[PDB]
Amino acid sequence: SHMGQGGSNPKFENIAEGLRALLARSHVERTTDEGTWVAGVFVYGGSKTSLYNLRRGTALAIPQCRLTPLSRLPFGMAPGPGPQPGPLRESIVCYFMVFLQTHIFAEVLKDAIKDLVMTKPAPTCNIRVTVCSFDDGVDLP
Amino acid sequence: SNPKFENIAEGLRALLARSHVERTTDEGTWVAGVFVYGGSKTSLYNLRRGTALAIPQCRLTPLSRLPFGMAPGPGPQPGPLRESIVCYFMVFLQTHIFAEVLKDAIKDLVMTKPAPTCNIRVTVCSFDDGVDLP
Ligand SMILES: O=C(O)c1cncc(C#Cc2ccccc2)c1
Repeated sequence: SHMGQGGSNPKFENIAEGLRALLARSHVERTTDEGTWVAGVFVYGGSKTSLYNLRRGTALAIPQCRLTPLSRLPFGMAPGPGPQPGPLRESIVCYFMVFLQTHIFAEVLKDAIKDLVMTKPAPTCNIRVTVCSFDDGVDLP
Repeated sequence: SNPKFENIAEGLRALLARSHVERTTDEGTWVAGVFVYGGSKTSLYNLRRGTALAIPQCRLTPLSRLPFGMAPGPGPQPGPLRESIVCYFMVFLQTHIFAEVLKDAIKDLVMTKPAPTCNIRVTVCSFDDGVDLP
């Protein structure tokens, strides 16, 4: 497999390769004739840098998906202090979302991310992922 | 101090007052939500501020940007990271039944306003395993 100068590849390139290997095990539909964005994977935690690398690598591995930027999560129970109402207060935990056209491919991608990050050192192995569904889809522009 | 955000919150509260469904659970997990997008960046921001005031039981992301969808024609598709000018935010909720109520309330609220507010779109979403908000 390809190796960059000095015998190393960037982390996001190695994520893309690892995702490609895992996804190759599952020959599931990634697209529909309707082309609606009805499924997704919600990815969070770890660290901003680890999510940055995972986001870039997911994009490289999967042309059939669409990704949000990195952003931040609000708190759960008992938000931290701030001048704004509690629902708005931002934690330091980051997230991004992947939009997908099929529910099964969201499940396969969720499992692939979980399997991949378990092989990486902290904080990357602390990344969390859940499938999500959009009842009416998201009409991406 | 912020009459604009408080007016939006009052309009939302009036719509939400017609329902009495549970907004919280003993489990306290964030298993549903509403995904709100379009309009304009500023109108979405204003709606987000009003929602925070009307619904203490929810949690909100900041605004962010949507990627593109499919391009018509045979030409190139956008790369997965390409960002559009269309923004979104997410509302996290502890019950799906209240997510459905909030989605209906937002739809009813924004359709009373001029563009671009009335162009805001909303869908219920669900998280299979929940989101462990910190
Ligand atoms: O002006 C904005 O940017 C904006 C954004 N989102 C929602 C609203 C509203 C309302 C509203 C509707 C009925 C009664 C009271 C308030 C306004």
